[PDB]
Amino acid sequence: TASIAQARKLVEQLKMEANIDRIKVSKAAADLMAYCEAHAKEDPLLTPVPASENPFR
Amino acid sequence: SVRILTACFLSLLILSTLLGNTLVCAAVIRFRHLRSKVTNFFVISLAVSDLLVAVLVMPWKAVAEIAGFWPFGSFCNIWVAFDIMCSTASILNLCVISVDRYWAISSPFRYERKMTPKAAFILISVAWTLSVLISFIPVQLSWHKAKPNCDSSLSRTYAISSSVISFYIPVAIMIVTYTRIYRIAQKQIRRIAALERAAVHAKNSFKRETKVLKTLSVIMGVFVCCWLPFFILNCILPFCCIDSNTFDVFVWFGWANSSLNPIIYAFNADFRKAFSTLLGCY
Amino acid sequence: QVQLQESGGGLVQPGGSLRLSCAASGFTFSNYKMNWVRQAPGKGLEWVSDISQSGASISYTGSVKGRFTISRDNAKNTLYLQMNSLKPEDTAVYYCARCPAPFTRDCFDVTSTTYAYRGQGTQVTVSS
Amino acid sequence: TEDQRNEEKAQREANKKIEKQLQKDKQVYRATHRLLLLGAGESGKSTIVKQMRITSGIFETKFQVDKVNFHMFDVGAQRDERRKWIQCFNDVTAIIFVVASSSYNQTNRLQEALNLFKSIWNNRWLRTISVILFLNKQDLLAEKVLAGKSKIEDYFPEFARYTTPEDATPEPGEDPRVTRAKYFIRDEFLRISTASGDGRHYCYPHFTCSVDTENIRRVFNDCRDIIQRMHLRQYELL
Amino acid sequence: ELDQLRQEAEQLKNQIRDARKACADATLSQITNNIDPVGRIQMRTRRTLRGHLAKIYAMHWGTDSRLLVSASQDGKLIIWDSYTTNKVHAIPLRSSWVMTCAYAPSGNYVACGGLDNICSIYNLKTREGNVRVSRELAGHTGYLSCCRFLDDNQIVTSSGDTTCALWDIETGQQTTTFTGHTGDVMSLSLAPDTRLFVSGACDASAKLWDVREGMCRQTFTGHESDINAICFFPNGNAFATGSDDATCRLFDLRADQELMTYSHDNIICGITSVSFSKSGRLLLAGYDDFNCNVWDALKADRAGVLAGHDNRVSCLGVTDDGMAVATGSWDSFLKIWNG
Ligand SMILES: CC(C)CCC[C@@H](C)[C@H]1CC[C@H]2[C@@H]3CC=C4C[C@@H](O)CC[C@]4(C)[C@H]3CC[C@]12C
Ligand SMILES: CC(C)CCC[C@@H](C)[C@H]1CC[C@H]2[C@@H]3CC=C4C[C@@H](O)CC[C@]4(C)[C@H]3CC[C@]12C
Ligand SMILES: CC(C)CCC[C@@H](C)[C@H]1CC[C@H]2[C@@H]3CC=C4C[C@@H](O)CC[C@]4(C)[C@H]3CC[C@]12C
Ligand SMILES: CC(C)CCC[C@@H](C)[C@H]1CC[C@H]2[C@@H]3CC=C4C[C@@H](O)CC[C@]4(C)[C@H]3CC[C@]12C
Ligand SMILES: CC(C)CCC[C@@H](C)[C@H]1CC[C@H]2[C@@H]3CC=C4C[C@@H](O)CC[C@]4(C)[C@H]3CC[C@]12C
Ligand SMILES: CC(C)CCC[C@@H](C)[C@H]1CC[C@H]2[C@@H]3CC=C4C[C@@H](O)CC[C@]4(C)[C@H]3CC[C@]12C
Ligand SMILES: Oc1cc2c(c(Cl)c1O)CCNC[C@@H]2c1ccccc1
Ligand SMILES: CCCCCCCCCCCCCCCC(=O)O
Ligand SMILES: CCCCCCCCCCCCCCCC(=O)O
Ligand SMILES: CCCCCCCCCCCCCCCC(=O)O
Ligand SMILES: CCCCCCCCCCCCCCCC(=O)O
Ligand SMILES: CCCCCCCCCCCCCCCC(=O)O
Ligand SMILES: CCCCCCCCCCCCCCCC(=O)O
Repeated sequence: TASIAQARKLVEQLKMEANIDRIKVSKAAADLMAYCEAHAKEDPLLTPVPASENPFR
Repeated sequence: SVRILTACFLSLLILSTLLGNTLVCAAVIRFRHLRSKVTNFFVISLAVSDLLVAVLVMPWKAVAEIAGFWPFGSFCNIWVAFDIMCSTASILNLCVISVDRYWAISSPFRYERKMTPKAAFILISVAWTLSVLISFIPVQLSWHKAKPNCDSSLSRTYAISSSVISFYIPVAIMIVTYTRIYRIAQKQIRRIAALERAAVHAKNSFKRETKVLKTLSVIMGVFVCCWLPFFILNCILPFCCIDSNTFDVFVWFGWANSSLNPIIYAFNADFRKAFSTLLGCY
Repeated sequence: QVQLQESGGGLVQPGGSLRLSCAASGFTFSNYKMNWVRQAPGKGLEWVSDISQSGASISYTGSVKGRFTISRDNAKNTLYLQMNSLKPEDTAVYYCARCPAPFTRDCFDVTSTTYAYRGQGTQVTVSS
Repeated sequence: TEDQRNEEKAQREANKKIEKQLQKDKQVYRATHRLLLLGAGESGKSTIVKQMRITSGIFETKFQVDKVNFHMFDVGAQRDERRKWIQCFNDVTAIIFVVASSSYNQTNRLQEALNLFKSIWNNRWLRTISVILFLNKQDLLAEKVLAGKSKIEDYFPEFARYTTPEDATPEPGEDPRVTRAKYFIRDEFLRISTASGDGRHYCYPHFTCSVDTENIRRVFNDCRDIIQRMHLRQYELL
Repeated sequence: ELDQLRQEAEQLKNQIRDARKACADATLSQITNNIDPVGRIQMRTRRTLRGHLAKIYAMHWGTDSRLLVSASQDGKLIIWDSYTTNKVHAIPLRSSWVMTCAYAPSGNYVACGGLDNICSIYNLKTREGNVRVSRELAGHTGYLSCCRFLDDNQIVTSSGDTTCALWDIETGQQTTTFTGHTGDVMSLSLAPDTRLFVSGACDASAKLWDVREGMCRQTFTGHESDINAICFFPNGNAFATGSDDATCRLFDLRADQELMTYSHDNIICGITSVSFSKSGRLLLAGYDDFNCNVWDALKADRAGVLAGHDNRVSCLGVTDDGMAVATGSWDSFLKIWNG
């Protein structure tokens, strides 16, 4: 009766996981793109640093 | 013609020796793991001694042989002492190599405990102190010169002395070393051949043992057939038989072997990687 | 989603013939070494047999060796097991399994505490 | 800029005292030889740890042979799924594998042992590691053959068509049947070890007892063989 | 009993994949087609950290981007400085086998894990001057895999028996425990807001866990093999996952399905540990074939290759200001890489 109780927990899990709001792909995409555009110039890996400003150099 | 032929041979040999010793010193300087082992210190000492041979002994004498006269004057004695020191340092570094191979294959555990890097340095320092005690005291006191061009007729006490301390003891050490290492390696090939043959039996050796014959045999053979005639000549000569040219050619062979010494003592995959990296060929 | 669906089985007779099928959905089939594993009543899992990526090398368990054919199609994406000469002493659940890593020869799929790369399995019963 | 260079001073002194302690522990950690002990639950590897001596996940045994320090790591209260933590033990010196033999028993454990040895052997990171083999319960194999029926020949049809090897030498007072069984198991595990054919690591087979003292010396001998073969490989002799 | 349950479970999972397919209006790489490519990006080994004896399993940066903890298999946990290559503390562990290390945001503690299922926390106040074990947590049965600090009061840990708990250090007990996995949980990646985290098990299912509620919200089943490491996006609205099928995956919490898949034919080796950059445009991947591949998170193209390691890239770390990237391999050489 253990396996069927893990079945019934799986069932209750999938019932709580089905019943969630889902945002469309493309607006999420656009938000991602927006956040990568906004903070692009503050990235030392994407934008190279002058060696005097660089603490490692 | 013939003099240009001889200059091409000698130039090529010198280039080869300098390239090989350069590449092994470059490789060890630019690689830490090729320094992390206690073993590789001794092939560093053998590349240093071979680069001292390529830099100090062989160009000078190549000039002398191609011109036919010795123009440099008093530099003869210093040249002699530096080629006793560089040759004896090469042969002592190869007997350090053989005693390292026998102490690592004979006792696997006690070689971790005993071979600290400090013992490596005390071996290399009694090698180079035996080479400078064989060379820069006698030549400069000139005990070899006064037997009764740079043709210094060696006295018999110095020729017998320095020839047996440079050749005959280190190659008896190497023959007892490599014969014991073929006792070990043959017992291991018999055990692997037994387990192999039992697997073959279940399903229903020679190659590896002849790789051990080809390895031990070309290691022993090159070094001993390229230094053996010049120390036969060297010990016979004072008590006598031989033309000067023939002695010249055999001395060239004796020096020639130091070009083959990095190729032979650097067959490791790590050195092949580090030479593709350094060289940039691959 | 890695998912495995076994097919065929049931109450059979000794000496008969039976096919098992495994539909392998949710991954690339050619990359993975795949295997069949069976489970006796009140006993543990035991490794029936195995098949590599290309399908060249095939081994079995000795006690049933020479009695079962393991065909994987790469194109049809199915794994068929061919039984014949059924023995009553071998009545078991049967399970199709996959080894977890691609392009490798090792497998660690003997664990019975909820191994998650196996199918639900099919009951196969021999009644004499 | 005085306080700054004094802080640099302090970091330099602490870095010196740390790199001293590091070099001393480097000495003591190159002294140490590491032995992973793997065996099934049917096999008496608790009996072999009791021999080796005379709630936590890993149990650790320290013993010294000829002033050479050994640590044997016994997997304990762990999960049956063993692949994700088997990556850790590539750095050890050698892996001791202990397998029972019962031929009188819910399921076939011999096949499971063979499969586990195969998975150890063909594993990518476990290629450079040697495996050392103990075939436990030999006395029980002897006592159980005389039961009117043989389990192994049922489980293995190859064992009907099998003959004792002539190079191997059985111990006196032993049944030629029981020694056929012993050698045929030993042949199974060596066919699995010879199948791969890498040549980097080998499989050292041993026939042991329930109560035996000699085991520590056999593990010392196989250690000396593993580091000799490693040096033979290392200078490209073999 | 069991069969009607498993059929209802299958109809629910059909409902969920109807949801997922309704949601999939387009793909992200079609969206990113009018986007400036990053191009070849070169990074060099500014520093090499040395003096490790055994292989370096896991490492974790500090919040001031100054001190890193490195965890090794010789029993030595070394607090490093990245600027002057100084070992500002060196800590000797009880058990020699280590699988994780965490460094606290205030820097007061370091936590260490291993195969002996005990999470050991070390205080760094050092009023006597000797580092000592501040506490030992023992409540897990499986091996401890990756453990991560929320703050100095609460540490979250990932066992090997498919369980993840939330430890309080003061009580020394388990505040909440959850067992929703079927396969072995490898590593967890906390949020910057620390309200959620994501865990990667070995059943190819990434889970999104509420710390305060104590149950999962979302389940992701897009992989084909064992999920080795997981990393959150800097906004906390997406995560990336690395697996053993040589494919990195990017996942969305709101779309509840995978956005992008990162896969190259020439490399079939596994993917150890993945860390984003600060801006999120570079995904950085520690492969098993001795290098780090610098993916473009929006264009799925290899910028650049950190082939400076001799052995496999065991774990990969990125500072909070994005200044440098530290990779620990199994050759005992920790590289600090800078663009
Ligand atoms: C590439 C190298 C090996 C080519 C070497 C060519 C040498 C060996 C050949 C080419 C020219 C040849 C010379 C040509 C002419 C004469 C004159 C004759 O009355 C005596 C032999 C002698 C002196 C030859 C000796 C051998 C010789 C020097
Ligand atoms: C002819 C023989 C007897 C001469 C022997 C000279 C010996 C005793 C001397 C000369 C050079 C010295 C070495 C010089 C340098 C070092 C490096 C140091 O970090 C450890 C000591 C060590 C390794 C010394 C050990 C003793 C030493 C080897
Ligand atoms: C191991 C090596 C260095 C030992 C060398 C020993 C040398 C230095 C010693 C031993 C015998 C000594 C000689 C003995 C006798 C004489 C006669 C005297 O009227 C002049 C000095 C002279 C010629 C000595 C010079 C130095 C000498 C040659
Ligand atoms: C660079 C080193 C290793 C080798 C060269 C060292 C030279 C410069 C040193 C070392 C040995 C020294 C010689 C030692 C002994 C004598 C005998 C004395 O009556 C005259 C000086 C003389 C001849 C010395 C001259 C300088 C000398 C040759
Ligand atoms: C370096 C050590 C180990 C060995 C040294 C050997 C020396 C001492 C021995 C061996 C051979 C001996 C030589 C043999 C023959 C002669 C010819 C004789 O008319 C003068 C003495 C002389 C020249 C001997 C001098 C001493 C000698 C050179
Ligand atoms: C002696 C020095 C100067 C030159 C060395 C030449 C080498 C290349 C020669 C000399 C000895 C030869 C070996 C002698 C014996 C055997 C055993 C035979 O079943 C296989 C070939 C093999 C292994 C030979 C291979 C080539 C060999 C190793
Ligand atoms: O006695 C020796 C002489 C020589 C060497 C060595 Cl090792 C000796 O032992 C080194 C090899 N180069 C020749 C040298 C030499 C010097 C003067 C005259 C002739 C030869
Ligand atoms: C590879 C570098 C070697 C350098 C060797 C330098 C040797 C110097 C020798 C000086 C001798 C000078 C004798 C001059 C006598 C005269 O004036 O006629
Ligand atoms: C006591 C010294 C005698 C004279 C020494 C002459 C020069 C010897 C050179 C030895 C080179 C050894 C380099 C070792 C460097 C390393 O640790 O890897
Ligand atoms: C290891 C190096 C050994 C070197 C041995 C050199 C031996 C030469 C000895 C010279 C003896 C000179 C005797 C002179 C006697 C006299 O003054 O009449
Ligand atoms: C390692 C080998 C050493 C060999 C040393 C040989 C030393 C011989 C010295 C002979 C000196 C003879 C002095 C005679 C003095 C006299 O005429 O009274
Ligand atoms: C590898 C050989 C080592 C031994 C070398 C010995 C050299 C002997 C050379 C003999 C040459 C004979 C020529 C005689 C000419 C004549 O009759 O005048
Ligand atoms: C690979 C080794 C090659 C060695 C080449 C050595 C060359 C020696 C040549 C000797 C020829 C002597 C001819 C003299 C004729 C004459 O007496 O006029």
